[PDB]
Amino acid sequence: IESIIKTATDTVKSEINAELGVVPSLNAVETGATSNTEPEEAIQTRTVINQHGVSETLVENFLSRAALVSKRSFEYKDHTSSTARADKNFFKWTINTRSFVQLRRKLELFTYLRFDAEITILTTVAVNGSGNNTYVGLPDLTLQAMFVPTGALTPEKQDSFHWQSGSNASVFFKISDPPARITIPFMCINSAYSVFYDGFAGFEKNGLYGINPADTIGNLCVRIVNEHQPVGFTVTVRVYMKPKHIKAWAPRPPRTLPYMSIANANYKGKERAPNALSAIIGNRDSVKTMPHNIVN
Amino acid sequence: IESIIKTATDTVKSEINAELGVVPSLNAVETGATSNTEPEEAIQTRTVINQHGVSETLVENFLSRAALVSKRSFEYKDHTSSTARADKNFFKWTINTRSFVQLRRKLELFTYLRFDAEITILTTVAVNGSGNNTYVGLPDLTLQAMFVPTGALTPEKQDSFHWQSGSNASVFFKISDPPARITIPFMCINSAYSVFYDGFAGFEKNGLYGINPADTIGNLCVRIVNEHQPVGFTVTVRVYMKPKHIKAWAPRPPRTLPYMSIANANYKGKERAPNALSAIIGNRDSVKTMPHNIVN
Amino acid sequence: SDRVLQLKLGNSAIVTQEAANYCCAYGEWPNYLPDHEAVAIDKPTQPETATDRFYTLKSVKWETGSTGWWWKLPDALNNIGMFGQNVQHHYLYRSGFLIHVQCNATKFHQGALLVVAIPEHQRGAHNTNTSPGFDDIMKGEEGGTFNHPYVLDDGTSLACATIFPHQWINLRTNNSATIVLPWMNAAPMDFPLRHNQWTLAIIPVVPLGTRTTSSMVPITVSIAPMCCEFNGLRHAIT
Amino acid sequence: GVPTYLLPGSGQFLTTDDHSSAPALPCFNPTPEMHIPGQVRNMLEVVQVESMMEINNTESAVGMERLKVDISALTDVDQLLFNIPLDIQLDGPLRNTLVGNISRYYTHWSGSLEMTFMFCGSFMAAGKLILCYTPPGGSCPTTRETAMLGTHIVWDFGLQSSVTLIIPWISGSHYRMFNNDAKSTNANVGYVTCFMQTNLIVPSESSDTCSLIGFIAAKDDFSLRLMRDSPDIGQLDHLHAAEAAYQ
Amino acid sequence: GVPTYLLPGSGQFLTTDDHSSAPALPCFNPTPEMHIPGQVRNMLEVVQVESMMEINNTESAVGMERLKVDISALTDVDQLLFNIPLDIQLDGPLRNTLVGNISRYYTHWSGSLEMTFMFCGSFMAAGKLILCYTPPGGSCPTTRETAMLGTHIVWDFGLQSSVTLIIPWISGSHYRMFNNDAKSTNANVGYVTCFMQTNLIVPSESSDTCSLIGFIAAKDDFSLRLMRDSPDIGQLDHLHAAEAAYQ
Amino acid sequence: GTHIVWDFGLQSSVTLIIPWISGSHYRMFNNDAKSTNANVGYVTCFMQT
Amino acid sequence: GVPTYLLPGSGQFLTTDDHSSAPALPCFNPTPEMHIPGQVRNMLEVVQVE
Amino acid sequence: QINFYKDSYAASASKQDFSQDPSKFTEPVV
Amino acid sequence: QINFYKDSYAASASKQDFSQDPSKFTEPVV
Amino acid sequence: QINFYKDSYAASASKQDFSQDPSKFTEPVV
Ligand SMILES: Cc1cc(CCCOc2c(C)cc(-c3noc(C(F)(F)F)n3)cc2C)on1
Ligand SMILES: Cc1cc(CCCOc2c(C)cc(-c3noc(C(F)(F)F)n3)cc2C)on1
Repeated sequence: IESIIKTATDTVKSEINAELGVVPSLNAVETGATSNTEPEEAIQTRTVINQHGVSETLVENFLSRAALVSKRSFEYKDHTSSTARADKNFFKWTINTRSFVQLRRKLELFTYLRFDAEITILTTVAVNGSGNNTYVGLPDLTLQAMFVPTGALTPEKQDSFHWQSGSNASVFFKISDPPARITIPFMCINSAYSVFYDGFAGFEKNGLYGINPADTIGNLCVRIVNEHQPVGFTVTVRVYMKPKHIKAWAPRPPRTLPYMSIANANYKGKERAPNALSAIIGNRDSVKTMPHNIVN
Repeated sequence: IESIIKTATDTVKSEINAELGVVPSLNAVETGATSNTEPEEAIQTRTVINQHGVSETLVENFLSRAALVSKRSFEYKDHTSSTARADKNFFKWTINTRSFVQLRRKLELFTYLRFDAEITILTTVAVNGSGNNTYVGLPDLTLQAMFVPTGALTPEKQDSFHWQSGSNASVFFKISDPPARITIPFMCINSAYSVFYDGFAGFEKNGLYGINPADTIGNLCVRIVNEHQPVGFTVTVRVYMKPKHIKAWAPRPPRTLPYMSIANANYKGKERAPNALSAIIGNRDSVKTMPHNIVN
Repeated sequence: SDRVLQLKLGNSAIVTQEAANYCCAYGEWPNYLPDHEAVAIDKPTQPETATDRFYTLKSVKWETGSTGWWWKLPDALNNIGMFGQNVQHHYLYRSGFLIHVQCNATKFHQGALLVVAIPEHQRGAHNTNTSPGFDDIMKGEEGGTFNHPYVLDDGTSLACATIFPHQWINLRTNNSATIVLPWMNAAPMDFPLRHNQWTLAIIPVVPLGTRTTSSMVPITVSIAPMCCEFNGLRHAIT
Repeated sequence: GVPTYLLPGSGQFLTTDDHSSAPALPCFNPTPEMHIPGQVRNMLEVVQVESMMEINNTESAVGMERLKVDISALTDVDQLLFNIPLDIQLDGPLRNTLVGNISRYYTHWSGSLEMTFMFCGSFMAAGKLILCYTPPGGSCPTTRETAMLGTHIVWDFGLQSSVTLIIPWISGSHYRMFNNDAKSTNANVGYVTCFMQTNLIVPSESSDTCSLIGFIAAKDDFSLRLMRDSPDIGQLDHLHAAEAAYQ
Repeated sequence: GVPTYLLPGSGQFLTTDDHSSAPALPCFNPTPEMHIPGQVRNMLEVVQVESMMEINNTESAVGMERLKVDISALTDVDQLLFNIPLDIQLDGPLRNTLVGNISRYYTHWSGSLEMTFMFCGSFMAAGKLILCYTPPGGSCPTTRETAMLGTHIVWDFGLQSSVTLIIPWISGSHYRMFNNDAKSTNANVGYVTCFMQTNLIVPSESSDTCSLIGFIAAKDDFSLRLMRDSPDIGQLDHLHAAEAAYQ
Repeated sequence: GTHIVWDFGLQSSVTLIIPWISGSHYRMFNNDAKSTNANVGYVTCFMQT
Repeated sequence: GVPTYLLPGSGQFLTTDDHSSAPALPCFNPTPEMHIPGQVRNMLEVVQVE
Repeated sequence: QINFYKDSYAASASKQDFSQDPSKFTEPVV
Repeated sequence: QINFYKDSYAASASKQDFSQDPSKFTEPVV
Repeated sequence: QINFYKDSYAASASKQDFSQDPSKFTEPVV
């Protein structure tokens, strides 16, 4: 029965039942169907006109909430003597949604998802305290965020030609400005994203497992447009993503064990319960014990 | 008589009255009813067309006014050597409306209230003067205010994972921005809030008295998103709440004695009148004395 | 006399020959919970005549140093008759109350009683930061007395207590007071053992006085539950 | 885009502004409304309810003793029993009343008042009183001859235990004010006095001292405006447990 | 131009705000929609599906052993077999269920529940049980005489291997809450207990210990609100390979 | 049980109804006051004030 | 949202500007108007008096 | 006034309820 | 002009009153 | 709400889909 549900269903009054051949409270779990027993059939009920709305559990409302997807700190300074491992006034991030547990677990409640993303970038700056540096003050810098799709070259320096962005989508924003905000469409080459992928990425046997090639996004390169200054600073960029226009398919069991990696669904659990490999739920003394027993 | 009252009632002219069996000025306080004697019946009056509006005493106008509900100062600095008692670049507040006397007394004029709240957050910063610190200047920081409902975990550090706020409602705002403003709906599990609760919270005898569990709100956690800097600052966050869409039931006597606590209605009064336990109103020499007597 | 009134309420009845009127709190009458306001889907029990009847409490002596008395409902009626049994065996209740306070003296006696039904009369303590305890609030059929009737025991004023549904017993005028209280609560039903909807307070604003032979002058309280309902049947819990 | 420019008052937080703000919890469904007795929609309904006056605001009166005025039998005619200062805006018998409490949240008031007195003696104690309201301008009358010249009611004790004296709105200006200057022409309301019209006669078995209770309320004429902070509540420090809300 | 002024909340990033932002890729054509089985439009459809309860959440139970309750033949009448704590908001048998998992993302819940039990003995093992729900207020019943006084179902093993006990919405308040205070009046739901109505009789060739599986689900009455962060997932550090996304 | 609260006043008399609350359809004289077919109950008076 | 841009003269206080500002006292009812003799509506009436 | 928000509780104060029944506190007798 | 405020006194100046009676100051005789 | 953008995916969340079929997970039998 497909219908429009805006409120919880009402209750109807019921009377004494004693009829042969009818056993509403008896079910068959083996069929794979949930019990269809009604409260009106198990107890004697009254008429209740239920006015509880159900708009808060809509998948759109459930998932349309900005969540931290990226957070990166780098030093904005003179990087002449820095090693070839630090972010020299810029960084690149391979976009993914598996780095922060809250959004990952919310998204992984479904097998397939189709949505547009709303990207918000929030930048903070702090004055470096290394050595004998003082507060000085916080400069108002300009940052450039460029989206490099798959196959496009990514910048290697803070002043490389790639930043001219002839066709790549870039956003220039100040720290004193509100957080930058854009919208990315549903970029999948399929009709929906694959939250879980029971396959391998390549045509050979050495490809990655569990990552769908169709769901590849690209890179987000963030640089400071300003040239360095006599004193060093630490710039932290946070990227939040909000799904919208969502369609969800095949809900899944929630994850109980802590996440181990962003590349796979590997599990080891906690040392003791709750959420341990051998005991998800915390233990009680026996099946005849309740911990929070009201005693008076 | 339920009607629409937009102005004060008009007066009608009256004449000499001498009629047996009619005594409008005589009443019976024992019935519990207020005297129904009219000015037209006590004195000889004239016709007055009264044009005074009554829109300023509407409960909505009377209560729809932003008032300070929270005020917290904390040090924004390096908290490595600070004790586990100070706010280390963040704080949490258990939301309540009993901490500041003006709003508390205005709200406590009714037994039941139903309204949406309008929350405004105003942040100020000052340069720490402890030791030999100088003015330096005031940084433009970003603050995050997250609402943690009952049962949700609250952050323990300024950089804990809880701040990613997958589902919790957060607001990010700068000090240079206007004060942050949001609206919270009527969150009660009942049809109205209980300003006063003649009951206990739990099913046992050790529960709290006078606080209704149905009116529980949650926690407001405020952090500075910026990482600390070489110099310390003091950040003060003020939270103002404005009721709107108000419905009020069962008006109550106003409180005369000073409030003693936010948890209860305990009273001790002032040492002398006015507002003392044994004398609410200040004393005069006798019942035949007026202090501000016009003497010429 | 000044007015006569009879109150049946079941297999009981009260007649008063010297009354003023009776008060209906906020001009409303008790009623059963409608289907458009119900929450619990369990079929309720409505004993009616078994529970909707006058229960008389122990009398209190009207002395000269009397500060006043209070009874919390339904706490006072819990453990009294079929109403008490239904409260003990059920998890939720719902009921109004018809309250009749009785006090008579001679025509040489003077004194004024304020009889007021305070909704959600959350009490406070005096000269302490600790909140009132369970034993301070739950007194049962015996009720309690007012520590400081001047402030109503909550830091408010007794002078403004007439905002609540109230009557007076002026010995010169009448000897009884009647108040009809509907169901007062933010919830359609409630647990009877942890929350009191109403508090009946009788306060001696004008002290008792006379110059004739002294006699014991008691004050009697009778409460009739009205339109009682009960949900959540299980074992007795008292 | 649309060309715009910001006006003075842009970005400033006026605590009395009336706008719509962002809903922090989208799609939230509030609890269904249920009927509760005693709904209040205007604060003028509360002030219209009568409450006790603290006429006996004198030392040696403790607690409830301040809420009643004792009257005995006198051996002289035309004697003054008591007077009531009509200054709501200042500390006095009218301060801790429903009308007074609610009015001290506003600056300007208008309309008529009713002052009810209930006699609480024995059934067979008799008397006659005269309650007088004097419009402002002069000193409070101290004799019955001077007091009768203003508004008044002669009250005879009987089956009806209560009488009402109307303090009608007799003002030059269109409203009145709280001032803290009781003698100001924009604030002073006049005086109320009680005299013996006859004596209080009681038999030997009745108490020779009887009591009156005074109540005051506002009529439908009443109106208030220019809301302010009530001077009846203050705060010198944090309340107990207030800081524990941050722990 | 148009005269304007900025309101409080201007320039602030509320994570639950609902606006339209700039399309970063203009003229982009998304992939055509194709029909996929099992679309979900409300999260209340998921909670309505029944999932196993971890009733045997005790030490010495490992893995799947915690998902079944073993019942043997007793030599005393009216014996208690097990009880289920009804606290979804706290760690217990109902915590890791579809209804429990989805509900722990919200603060307020309402509606009725169904608790199904499937008997997994041999064809010719017989018995009768009594499943009882007790509304809150007192201690958990320990005897069948006290337990029968609440809601209950007598279950007879037969061709239908499963029975249902309805936990109806019997609440005073209009919703309930997660509290972390199980004994709070706004959170406590009552208790569920199982007793022997008769004994478990099996022949010599059948295993003398049989097993029950418990499932719980929500009905159409169910409703949730005040979305929050689920306390079931946390993060103490960066996940493996998370930083490699910047290399 | 069944009762009436009586207040002295202008009406000097009050009535208490002993209604027919019987299990059987009639009652009997027995000489056994404690017999189930004869016993009618009790009447008591207390001070309300 | 609506795309906008600020013009010169934005945020500046011209003492002769004619706009509406926030009412600081909501729902306030001013005193009823009463007829007073000698109302002036243009300043050219005053100069016309000798 | 404007209220371009999707939730109705986000609107501004509704100061237009001029109905009142003072008699429920002043004459609560029969 | 715009006046999205709920109070009417918040509006802008009303510079459209062109009626005048100078004779009440210039010929106040009979 | 407003959506002066030329691309339809730039609009705000569409929280108005109240149709549901729980029986595809609760009674997926014949
Ligand atoms: C599942 C699932 C969800 C998604 C969508 C994530 C979208 O990722 C981004 C992010 C986080 C930022 C930008 C971005 N940042 O800046 C810019 C611009 F300024 F250049 F426009 N675009 C672009 C994409 C596709 O992909 N798979
Ligand atoms: C009586 C009575 C009145 C109330 C309502 C008080 C609302 O409390 C708050 C406050 C003060 C702030 C926030 C809040 N601060 O920030 C945020 C956000 F940014 F995360 F959205 N929400 C939320 C609530 C419920 O509750 N009981």
